[PDB]
Amino acid sequence: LANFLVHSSNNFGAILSSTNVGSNTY
Amino acid sequence: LANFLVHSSNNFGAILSSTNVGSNTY
Amino acid sequence: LANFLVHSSNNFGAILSSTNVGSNTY
Amino acid sequence: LANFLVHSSNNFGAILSSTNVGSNTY
Amino acid sequence: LANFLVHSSNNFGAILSSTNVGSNTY
Amino acid sequence: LANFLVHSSNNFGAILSSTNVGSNTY
Amino acid sequence: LANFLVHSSNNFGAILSSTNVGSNTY
Amino acid sequence: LANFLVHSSNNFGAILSSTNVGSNTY
Amino acid sequence: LANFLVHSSNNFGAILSSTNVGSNTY
Amino acid sequence: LANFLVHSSNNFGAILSSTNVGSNTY
Amino acid sequence: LANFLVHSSNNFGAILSSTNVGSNTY
Amino acid sequence: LANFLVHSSNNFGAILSSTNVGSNTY
Repeated sequence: LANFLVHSSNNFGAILSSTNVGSNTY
Repeated sequence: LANFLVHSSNNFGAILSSTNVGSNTY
Repeated sequence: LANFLVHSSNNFGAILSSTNVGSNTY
Repeated sequence: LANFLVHSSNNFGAILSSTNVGSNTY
Repeated sequence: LANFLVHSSNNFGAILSSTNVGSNTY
Repeated sequence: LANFLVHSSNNFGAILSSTNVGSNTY
Repeated sequence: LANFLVHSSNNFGAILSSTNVGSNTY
Repeated sequence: LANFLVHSSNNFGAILSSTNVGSNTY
Repeated sequence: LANFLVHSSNNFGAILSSTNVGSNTY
Repeated sequence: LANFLVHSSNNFGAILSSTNVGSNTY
Repeated sequence: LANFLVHSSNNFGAILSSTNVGSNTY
Repeated sequence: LANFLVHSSNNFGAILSSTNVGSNTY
């Protein structure tokens, strides 16, 4: 169980919240 | 169980919150 | 159980909060 | 149980808070 | 049980707070 | 039980606070 | 005379190219 | 005369190229 | 005359190339 | 005449290349 | 005439290449 | 004429290559 809370303002950069069970490339 | 709370403002850099069960490349 | 709290402002550098159960490359 | 609190401002360098149960490369 | 508190400003260098249960390479 | 408090400013060098239960390479 | 050439791909962080003749805040 | 060429890929951190004739705060 | 060439990949930290003729704060 | 070439990969720390003709604070 | 070439990988610490004609504080 | 070549890997400490024509404080 994963819980993500993201409160943001004036955001230019990328914000990434994720769960990668297996293989992933960014 | 993973809990992530991210409070941010005036953000330029990338903020990454994640869980990698297996293999991952950034 | 892992708990992450990140309060930030005026951030240029990358901020990474994560749990790597197995193999991971950054 | 791991608890991470990161309060930062004017940050250029990378800030990494993480738990590596097994093998990890940075 | 590990508790990490990092208060920083004007940071250029990398700040790493982590727990390595097993093998890890930086 | 390990407690880490790091108060820093104008930091260029890497600051590392960590607990290595087993094998670790830096 | 200022010349800026920015070739980028897969960009998450903010890329800023600018000329500040006088006072500026980021 | 200032010339800036920035070729980048897979960029997370902020990349700043700029000329500050007078006073500037980052 | 200042010439800047920056070739980068997999960049998390801030990369700053700049010319400060007068007073500047980072 | 100043020439800067910066080739980098897997960079967390801040990399600064600059020319300060007069007064500067970091 | 100053020439700077910086080839780096896996960098956490700040790398600074600069020319200070007059007064400078780091 | 000053030439600087810095090849580094796995660097935590600050590496500074610079030319100070006049007064400088670190």
